[PDB]
Amino acid sequence: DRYIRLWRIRINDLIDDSEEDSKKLTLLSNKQYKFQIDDELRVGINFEALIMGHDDWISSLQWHESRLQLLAATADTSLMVWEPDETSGIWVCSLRLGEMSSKGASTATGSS
Amino acid sequence: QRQDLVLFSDQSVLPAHFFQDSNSHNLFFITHQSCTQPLWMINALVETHVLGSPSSLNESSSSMLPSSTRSHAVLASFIHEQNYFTNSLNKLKIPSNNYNVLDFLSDFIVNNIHNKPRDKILSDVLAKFSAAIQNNPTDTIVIIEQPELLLSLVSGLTCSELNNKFITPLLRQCKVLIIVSNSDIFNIDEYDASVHSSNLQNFYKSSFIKSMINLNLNPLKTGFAKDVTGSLHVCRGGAPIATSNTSLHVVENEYLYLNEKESTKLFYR
Amino acid sequence: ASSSHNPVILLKRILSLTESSPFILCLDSIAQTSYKLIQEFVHQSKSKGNEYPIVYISFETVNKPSYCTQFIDATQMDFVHLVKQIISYLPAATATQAKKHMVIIDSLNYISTEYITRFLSEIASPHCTMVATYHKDIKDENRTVIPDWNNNYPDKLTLLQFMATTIVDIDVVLTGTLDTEEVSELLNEFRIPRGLNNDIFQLRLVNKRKSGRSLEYDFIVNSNTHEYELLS
Amino acid sequence: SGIAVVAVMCKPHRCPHIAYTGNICVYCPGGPDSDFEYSTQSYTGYEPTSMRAIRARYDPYEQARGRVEQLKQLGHSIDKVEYVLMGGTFMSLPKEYREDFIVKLHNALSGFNGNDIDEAILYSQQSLTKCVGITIETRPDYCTQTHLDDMLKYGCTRLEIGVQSLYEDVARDTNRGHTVRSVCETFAVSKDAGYKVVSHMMPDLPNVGMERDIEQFKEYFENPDFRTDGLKIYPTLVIRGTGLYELWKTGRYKSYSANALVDLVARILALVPPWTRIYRVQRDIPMPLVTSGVDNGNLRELALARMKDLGTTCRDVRTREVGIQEVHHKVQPDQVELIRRDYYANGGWETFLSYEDPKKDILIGLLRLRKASKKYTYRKEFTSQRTSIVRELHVYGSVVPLHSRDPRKFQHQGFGTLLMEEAERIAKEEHGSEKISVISGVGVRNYYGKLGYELDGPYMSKRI
Amino acid sequence: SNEIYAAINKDVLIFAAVPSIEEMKKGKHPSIVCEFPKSEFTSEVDSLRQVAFINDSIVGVLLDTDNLSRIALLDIQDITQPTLITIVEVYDKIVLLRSDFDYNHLVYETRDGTVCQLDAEGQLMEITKFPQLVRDFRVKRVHNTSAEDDDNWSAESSELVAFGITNNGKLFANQVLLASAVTSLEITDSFLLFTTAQHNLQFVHLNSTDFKPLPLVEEGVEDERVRAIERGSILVSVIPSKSSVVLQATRGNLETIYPRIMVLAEVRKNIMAKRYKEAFIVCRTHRINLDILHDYAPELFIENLEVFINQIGRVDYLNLFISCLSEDDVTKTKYKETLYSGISKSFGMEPAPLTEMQIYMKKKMFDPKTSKVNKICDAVLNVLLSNPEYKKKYLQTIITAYASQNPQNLSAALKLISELENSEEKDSCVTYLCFLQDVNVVYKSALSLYDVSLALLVAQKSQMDPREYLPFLQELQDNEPL
Ligand code: SF4
Repeated sequence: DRYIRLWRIRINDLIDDSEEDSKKLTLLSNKQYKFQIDDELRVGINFEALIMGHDDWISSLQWHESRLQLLAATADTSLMVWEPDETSGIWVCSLRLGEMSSKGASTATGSS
Repeated sequence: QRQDLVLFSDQSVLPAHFFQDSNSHNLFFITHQSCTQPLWMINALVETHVLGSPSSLNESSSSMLPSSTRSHAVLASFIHEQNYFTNSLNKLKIPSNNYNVLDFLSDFIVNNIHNKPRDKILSDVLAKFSAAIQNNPTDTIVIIEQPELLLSLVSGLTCSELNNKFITPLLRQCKVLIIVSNSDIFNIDEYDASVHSSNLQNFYKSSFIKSMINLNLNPLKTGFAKDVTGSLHVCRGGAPIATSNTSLHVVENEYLYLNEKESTKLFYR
Repeated sequence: ASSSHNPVILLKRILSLTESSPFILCLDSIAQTSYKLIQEFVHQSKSKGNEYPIVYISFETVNKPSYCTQFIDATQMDFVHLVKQIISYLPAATATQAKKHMVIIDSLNYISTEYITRFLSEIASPHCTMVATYHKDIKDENRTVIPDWNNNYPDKLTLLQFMATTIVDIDVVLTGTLDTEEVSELLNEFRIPRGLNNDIFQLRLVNKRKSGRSLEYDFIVNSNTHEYELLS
Repeated sequence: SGIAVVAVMCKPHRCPHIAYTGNICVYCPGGPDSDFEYSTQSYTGYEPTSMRAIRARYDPYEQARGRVEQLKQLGHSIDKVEYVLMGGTFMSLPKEYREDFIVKLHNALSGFNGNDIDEAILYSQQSLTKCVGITIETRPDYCTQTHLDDMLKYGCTRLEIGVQSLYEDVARDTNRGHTVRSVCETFAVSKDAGYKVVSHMMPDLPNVGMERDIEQFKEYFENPDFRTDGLKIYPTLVIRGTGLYELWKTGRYKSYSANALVDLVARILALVPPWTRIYRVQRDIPMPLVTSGVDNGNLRELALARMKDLGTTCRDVRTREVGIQEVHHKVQPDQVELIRRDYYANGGWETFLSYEDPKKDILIGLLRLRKASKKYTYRKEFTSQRTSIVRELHVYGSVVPLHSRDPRKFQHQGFGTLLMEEAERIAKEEHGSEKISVISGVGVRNYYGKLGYELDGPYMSKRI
Repeated sequence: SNEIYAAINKDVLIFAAVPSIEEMKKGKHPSIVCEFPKSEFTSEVDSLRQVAFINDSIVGVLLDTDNLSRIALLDIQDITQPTLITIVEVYDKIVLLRSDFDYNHLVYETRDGTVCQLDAEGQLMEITKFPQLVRDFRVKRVHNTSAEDDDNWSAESSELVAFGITNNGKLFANQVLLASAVTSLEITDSFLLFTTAQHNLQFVHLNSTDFKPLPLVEEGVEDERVRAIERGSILVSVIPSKSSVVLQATRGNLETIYPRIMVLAEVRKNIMAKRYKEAFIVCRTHRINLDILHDYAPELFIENLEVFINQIGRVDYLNLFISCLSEDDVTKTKYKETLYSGISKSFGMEPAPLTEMQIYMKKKMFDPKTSKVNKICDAVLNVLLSNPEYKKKYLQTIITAYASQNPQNLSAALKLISELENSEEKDSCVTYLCFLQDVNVVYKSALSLYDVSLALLVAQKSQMDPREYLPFLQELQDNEPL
């Protein structure tokens, strides 16, 4: 569906609270998935952010080592590097590679 | 497939009691597109008046010779001649002795109408029928064929004088009148007869006002086919029915007709 | 004001000659002939009881009208005679206190325009009521008049609309599968389709009053039960 | 909504029926041997689809993906697409080519990247952007049982086998390699498998008169052999490069005028049985290269004026369709009734059910059912007991408004269930069947799996 | 009984028989049993032309000499030479021959235009003469009752009526002219069907005697007098048991249709017997307006709603029908009894919808005590709410009843929703309520019933801004109840 989404996961003693036994407005899409894995370990998972802005289906997502960045490849040969936005909180693509227009071996219009 | 030909409420084409009622008059108006000819309808009318049935369409035509019948029939025309009338209508076997046939074409043009006063011409052409019908007064039917052509013959004649000098006296003297004509003047492509040629169309409109029934034979639309020739329309004329019975009126229907070897067929879409 | 508070009442007063009208004109055509209105006159003007001589002056009609009491054939008279052998049957302009009769003219299209006004001058009296129909589909003869640049005078239609005190227009109500465009077309090339010349018809009424503007309305008239319905 | 037709092209080749006759059939234009030589037969290569195919060097993946993306970007959103193949005789090509072609055409939409066509179709069943069938063009000589099994495995739903005539001299004089009578057995074997079958006709041909043209169509519609579910009428137009232009050059050929052809079309349209869909009397032609014939862009636009002057207007499916939703709902419809017709066609009894307005003759939904015979069935599914097949379900009754108290907020979503249970009633009572089966595209294998039908082979069946 | 068949070869007659209809439906091919020669009872007279049956026990044959045309009769027996009974001596020539409408006697036509009826024991009585020679005819027993739509129950005597059609195709009663050109005719109990030369299927309800010519053909009928049919299609058979008519096309394929009149007769008959399941199926499967269930008899439903609920056990069926309700009389606009009341009148005159601006007077007229919808809703509500078990089976019906009014009591619907022990069941009820009505007003009522969870649960589907429902509850959730 051309969209990329994120999910945060926490171990016990750091799981987000006030979902239970507190008068707060629970939204439809902000449900928290908690699970008691065993007698001593419970994990809480929540949704964080929505990333979009692509031209075709995603094909490859790869992590990094020294940054909170991801590499996104599409079916249009375009390459994007997604980085966090310390100003707006919603991640914005850092670098855009592959502006050459080429579809197949014979190129008429567009790229593929 | 075939359907009956009915033209009145009494389920009869030509009622007999029409001839039995005194102090009455009636007029029929028939128009045919000049790409076709209504002769196959004149024949049916004559047979149904004399023999009492349509003797070519709904009935067989093997004894078609109505000569010396208790009834009578008078036909007069300008388009053709006495020779054509005799030879053809006898080859069509239209009667002779209980019958009258009138030409106004052969030898009539040559200085018998030309270069003579108009009043004498009109008086004599009226007197021809005024004397030819004295014999049998109340068991005849008379049909005139395309009389408007005479308008173009007389030097400078309008519709009014011809109508009041020829048509109305004929219907006043005779019981029933049938007038048949053609309508090419209304069918000139991309030309308007209403510009300056309205004199002839005045005659058509006047006749349709005076008529009681209106019979229309018209050609097919855009193309030409094999199994069908034309369309037949029946309509109520201008004048009302001068009968004496009250339930009488006219049926209202349209036919599709095919003609081939003098044999005609009528049916519905 | 306090008179003729309903249009139907006005129409019935006109029809039955309750209020005198020196001249009334009716327009028709081929799409709907105008001999039903004479039946309307006969039926409505008999409730008040007008058996007074209903003269039927005729120019073209072959048959003798039963609903009328007189019959005159004018295919042999000139203008002066035509005026003269009508003043006898009619209450001519004598006997300043007298009755009124009915006049029915079969056709107006056969009379030359040159005498039109005079035909309404020698006869116009408070004793007579002229009724005549006008066919609009016959274009008159104009070779004799020679309408050149120096021989001019108005046409028949305008004079008829001017010297009239009441005007009624006749039309046939469309019932089946025919509309005005194709109807007028087929009439132009003379095919005369089914759906014409019925008894149920429609009228347009224009009534003129002294020192004022006329009134214009519409009506639906049936020729079977002699009942009316004003335009909605 | 979002019904989509995406045409594809196959690589150029030669139909082998030339081998025993010498050349292509006379009316076939272009071809590899012609001057174009980069184009499949019966196509000059100047069509827009030809342009899009050439730039991709005749590859199905690129053509399909590009056309789908273009259609999506134009402004319509697609979730239901039907593929159609064109050019020559696709079945002649070797084994691996057809398998790879089909796998690519399914993986283009499924998003799958595998092989082993069974797995590809299995994944395509559970995919978005569902596929509603394929339309394969093939010849009588290649419709044997092995090939039919191949097509059933691929996912095809309807064929189109041309005949072009019923006379016997035309087959040899047009260099087409099959006798006319064999097409009847081809129809017989094909129909029992559930394949909707459509044909072709061409009115004017050499040494054919207007009469013979009339009664060939009359015999086609009357004879219980040539009753098929569709038709296409191709008026004969003479392209310079065809074998037809040589006849005109040598003076051995002449055509009809305009009046004769319009009269013929008018007569023909006044005979169509009410269960056949006249596809295109106004077909699509290479315009400027024609040398003989008449204009064909508005033949029916004048034929309609002809039937309005003679009566008995057309009665095909196309003119009577109201559509899925609000095509002619500007006026509230009239009395709705169920009309059921039965006919004998190709050694079997078949039933046509429809929901129609009888006063004005419109169409809302239709269904076809066939009672399997014993002299033509060969499938191991149909050779175990009596059975019946729903050859086609068609529901334009997805209409929201209607006449006679339409469902308020349910809006005919159960309308199709009426017809399904109606079919099951006569399957249980009249046919006396013990199993009922329905054929459908792989993408819609769930709209029928809710009513209880279970999967066996390429079929959706349930017992009684 | 459709188990005996007779076929005539030359000089011999063959009778075949089957045990039962069910056996024929099972696969038992018909069995030929009787073979009877000619010299046994006739001694080689000239002709052997026709044959007919009477109530499964009398077989009639026509034997023709040069001019005499005797009718041989046989009372049937078993396989051992059924005995001869009296053959009569007739002094005329027979043209047509049939049976009677109930398989009791025989009727036949002479070569002059006279139809006569004979009995199975040599009792003869002349019937009628025809105005014109005909090609087909049918004898029917017209009830001599007096009621115009036959609302009597004494079952008065009946009389024999023999119709006829000429070779030209003019339908004739005993002596009554009908439509000018037709091509078919079929008669069953109180029903006549005929197709004109314009090929329109026209119906005649046999009420009583004194027939009159049918009116001129016109466009459309509100009742079921006139229906449009395909060209060339003559009639084949009529099956009123299933309300069907089967006909033959011109190219040689069968067709079957279901005109509205016989389906309406079936549904009325089902109504009369207090059976509210079969009538529902018939009225639904043929797209018949569901209001006719009791709009033709309101009091019966007002007294029998308690069994109407029990007979139809499908919750969805009841929800559909109650949501399928209007206020007009479907007995006057769609299903008039003019299907069989009155004869020789003007035709339907296909109606037109009302102009929009002239319907609002009824809207402003509305009060709860006038509309059928509100009284029906109150009846079903008080019937259902008299037992908690019935509530726990038709809560959907109760919600539909609440929502099927102009003064909708959605507050009561949410009150009923509130008491469930389940959360997803309340969700299903909320979704169903949102189907029929705008989410905006539902949210208004949720606010107006003084609760917090219901308001947000409805607002989930409101498709409004987050800021519409965040601060309002973020303030409301906290303070004191007052
Ligand atoms: S069979 Fe088809 S591809 Fe082959 S020559 Fe004929 S039209 Fe062309």
